[PDB]
Amino acid sequence: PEENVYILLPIQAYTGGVIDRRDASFSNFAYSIASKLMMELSAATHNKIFTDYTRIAASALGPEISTEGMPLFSLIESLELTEAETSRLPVIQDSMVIQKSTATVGNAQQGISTINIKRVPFVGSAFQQVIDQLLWEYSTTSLTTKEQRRQ
Amino acid sequence: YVAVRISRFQLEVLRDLHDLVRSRTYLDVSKSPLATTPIRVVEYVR
Amino acid sequence: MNLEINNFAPAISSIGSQLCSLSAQKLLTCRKQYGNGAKSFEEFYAEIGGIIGMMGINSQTPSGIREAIYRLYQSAFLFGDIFPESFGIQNTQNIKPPPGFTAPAKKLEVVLPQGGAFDLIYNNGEIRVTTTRNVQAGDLVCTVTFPIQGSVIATRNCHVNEIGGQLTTTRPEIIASVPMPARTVIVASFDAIEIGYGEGDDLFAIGIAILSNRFNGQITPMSRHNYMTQMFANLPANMSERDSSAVLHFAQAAPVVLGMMERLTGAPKWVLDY
Amino acid sequence: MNLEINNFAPAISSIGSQLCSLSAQKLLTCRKQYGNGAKSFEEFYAEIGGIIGMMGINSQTPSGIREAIYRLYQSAFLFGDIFPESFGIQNTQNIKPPPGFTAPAKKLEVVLPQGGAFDLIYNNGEIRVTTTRNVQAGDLVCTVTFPIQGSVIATRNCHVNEIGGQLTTTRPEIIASVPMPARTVIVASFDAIEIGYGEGDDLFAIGIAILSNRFNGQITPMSRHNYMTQMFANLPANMSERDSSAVLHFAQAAPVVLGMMERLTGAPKWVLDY
Amino acid sequence: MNLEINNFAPAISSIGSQLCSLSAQKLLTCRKQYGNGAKSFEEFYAEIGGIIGMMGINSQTPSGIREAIYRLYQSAFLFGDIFPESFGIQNTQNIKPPPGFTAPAKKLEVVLPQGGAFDLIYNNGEIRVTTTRNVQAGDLVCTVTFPIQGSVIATRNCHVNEIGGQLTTTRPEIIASVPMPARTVIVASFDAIEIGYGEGDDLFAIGIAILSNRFNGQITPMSRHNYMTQMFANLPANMSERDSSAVLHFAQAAPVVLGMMERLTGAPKWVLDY
Amino acid sequence: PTRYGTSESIDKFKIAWENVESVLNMEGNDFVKTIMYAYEDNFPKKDFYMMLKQIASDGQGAHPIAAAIDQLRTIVYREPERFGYIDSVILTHNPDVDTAY
Repeated sequence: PEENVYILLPIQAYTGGVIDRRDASFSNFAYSIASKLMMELSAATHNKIFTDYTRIAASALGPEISTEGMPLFSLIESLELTEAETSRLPVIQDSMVIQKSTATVGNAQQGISTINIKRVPFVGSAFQQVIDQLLWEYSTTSLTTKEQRRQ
Repeated sequence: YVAVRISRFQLEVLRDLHDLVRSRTYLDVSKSPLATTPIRVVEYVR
Repeated sequence: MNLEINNFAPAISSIGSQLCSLSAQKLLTCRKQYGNGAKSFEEFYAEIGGIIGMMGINSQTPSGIREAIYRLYQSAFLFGDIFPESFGIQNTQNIKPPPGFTAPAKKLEVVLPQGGAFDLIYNNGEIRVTTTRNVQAGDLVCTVTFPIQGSVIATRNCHVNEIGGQLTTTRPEIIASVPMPARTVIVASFDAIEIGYGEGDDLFAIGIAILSNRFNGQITPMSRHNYMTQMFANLPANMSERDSSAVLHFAQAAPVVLGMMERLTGAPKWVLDY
Repeated sequence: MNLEINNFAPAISSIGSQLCSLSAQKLLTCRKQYGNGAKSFEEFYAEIGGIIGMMGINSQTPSGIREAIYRLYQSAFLFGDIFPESFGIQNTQNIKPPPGFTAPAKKLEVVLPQGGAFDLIYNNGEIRVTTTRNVQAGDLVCTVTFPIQGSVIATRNCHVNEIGGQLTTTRPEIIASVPMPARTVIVASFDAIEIGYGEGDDLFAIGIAILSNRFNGQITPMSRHNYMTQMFANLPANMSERDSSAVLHFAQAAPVVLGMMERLTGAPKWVLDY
Repeated sequence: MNLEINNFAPAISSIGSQLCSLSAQKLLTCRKQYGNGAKSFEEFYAEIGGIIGMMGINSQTPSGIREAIYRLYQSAFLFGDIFPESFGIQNTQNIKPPPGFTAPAKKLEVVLPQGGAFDLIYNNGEIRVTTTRNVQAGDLVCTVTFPIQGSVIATRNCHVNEIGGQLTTTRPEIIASVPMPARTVIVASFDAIEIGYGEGDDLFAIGIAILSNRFNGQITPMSRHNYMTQMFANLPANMSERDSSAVLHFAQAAPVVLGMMERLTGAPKWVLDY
Repeated sequence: PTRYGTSESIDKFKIAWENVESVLNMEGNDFVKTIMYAYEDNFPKKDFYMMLKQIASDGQGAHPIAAAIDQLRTIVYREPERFGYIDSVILTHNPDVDTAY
């Protein structure tokens, strides 16, 4: 709407919910949406783990840079940026560096294991990050290395 | 004549371009690869 | 310290408490999945544990939530913006009650009457005065200025209004019960709770240091008890107990979370279970 | 406060404690889904907060849960005449150990031996008696009647059975160690834990009033310490220490949850973690 | 209690604390889904409450995790010297900070000067000494050997280094402020926290006996305060304050987990939320 | 139990059972369900409903299945606009437009 104000709209992502006036249970309406969501998350993560991401090849003058999410140039016209923002954009394009570390998967019931992970930055909304966190939690709930399983 | 209106609209105001950047989590297949074959267990009786 | 509490403090305090609770939940969530390895826990936390988004607060680094805490605290209590940045679209018409106080009342604050007939000393949970001159039964000797609630034990040579072992009023007054000349001593002990919280005192010690380093004029380092007593004494008189509770909860939770971000340990229950 | 405990109290108390823990868990799960809607927190809780499906509960409202709590409390502690067939109390085969006690022993109860040889006064955690006449060593001066457990500190002119600083017996007795003249004092401080829990005292004060209003003739408002001492003194002697703990847990948890459902604040750990 | 602690203690202690936390979480999870039935709770826990898997330990029985605790405890606190020192210093793997200490300081440990001018008696969080002779103002009368952090209250005829009511140094020293004659008294009360965790003291008492029955020549039953003081005094001279915290957390968490596996009650927060 | 009649409550329970079995479970003959369905008419309606309520009440508590449901139900509650619903709506002659938006 103005110079430094950027607004993200809440577009509908998951459709669910059955309305029955005879029973007035909000808890029942939430369960119907949640159950449909649980099946969709389970379908996406079945027999699959998230390993593939877009990137920029590590050249001689730069490190690994992520290009995941909305292209930065789409924003040029979607936000109608002035020259200051357009100048700023290449700076924030180069700060999107992929991080590497180790994490712990599983819980007290399934078990505990350490694996190698990556943290790839991307451009998007905040609900996107919540959904991705849920998907990662669903996919890695039962992960075991060959050493641990053999032992 | 009568108007049907809502309350409590939720929207996100970012105030900066660097706030559009978030993070995900991936698997590092370079050092934690995916197994292609289950371990084969051969058992005998005692 | 000196500070100016604005009329909108009960509403800003709710946003501050929600921010603090979300930060604590994220801290424990990241603490659960740290895989011991080459990277230190500070590096692991600084990369994932600061990404929290709520109305008017869109940080992605612990520096961001530290800045947000600074802004909300400055606005709510110190000489600061009477009107917060995104207060308009917050829609804080209805507020969530804060958890009840759990701080033990070891040192309790009292003030003698103008007569000057008493010499008062402090103990771990009790007060005792010595009569400088003759005193008649049935007169005021003490009164508490810092509200307190709980049981009463070990009452000697004085009377406290209580039924079933529980104090009737939140501000008891001690009254002599027997004609007691020639330098008598009266003792009043309490198993009671005072405004404040008991856990996370280590975090408070460094949080207050940080936010007295930033606001070096208005705030000085001190103990939790003195800080809470001054904060309560600076509250406006025309205020209910429902809003003062939120104000005090935020006033103590901000230093606790600020010091919590420094030492990457757990969180108190009264902060996390908001 | 007059009341009788029927012989099926542990079975009643297991169901009561399970109900209280479920209500507390639902309460906490609700406080984290409020916001982003036009509905007071009280109305939000009164909608989805009370939905627990257990045998004997015939409503999905906090009023139904409080009615069930009333019924269970009446049967076990006030009248051994009515037995509740609605709940699955007939078909219980085993009970679960309740959480360990956490209430600090500040005012500890002792009974002086006959003969008026000593004067008893109470301190924050210590009992000091004075010898009105000459008494030889080797005879008891005080015995505790309200069980405590913990370490002993600052013992003077007395002997208490301990190994490595930890008290051996659950009901320690204080005896003289060296013969002493009259007018001297002997002290005994304890870092002990008494029966019952400590947290939730604010929710206890407003729940005991509610259930004293409902049960006008049997229960009166009173402090937690006196209530727990009387409830323990009314227990039958032929009872294993596992059953009495289960009885006392519900005895203290019912008022706490009753006051919890009024002031929609957090929950104590011993109620949740059952 | 005689024991020697090597320089690999933090690495062993991190694994031990993680194992204790996992076992506590497993116990609570199995406790919240226990349906009363023919099978008792002890049998129910033994079947699917000891099966916890992680790096190194691979046992599916409570005896297995008991033996894992035994192995870790012996390797950390009773084995003489694991490796040459440089092997440990060059370790790169990092650990996680333990929760902050919450044990109240009641019997604070202090030592008198070589002169013998004063006599020391203890109370609850209070040290009071009397002068046998006349001594000049401005000299040390008592120093604290057990580290302590927190506020200071009720100081008479003595001065301590504090700003805003909060102690500045971890080992405060008490000095005279005004010239005094013989047979006077100087007092110093503290609202502070010492090394250790206050909750779960009942489990410690029965776990220390369990792990003393095995290491009979090295470990004997004693109070928690004495145990923690001896463990702190037996730490190696050269160690950072970060590593000693982990060592002490494991040293106290092993007995409480051993006793919690016996009495199937809840686990304390400082063990559970590691 | 209070919301409907005994037969209607039994039918609602059967619908819920079928939905649960279809949403998560894979196909297989439910032994208990078949036993209860085949011999439904040997009991009065009140006792049949009491048995069904007992079955539903055997599993009550804070358990991993419940927490998994809560983790999603707390996201459905906090983001109504994403899932396509509104908590309530208001009707009036003269709306008071909010200046904030």
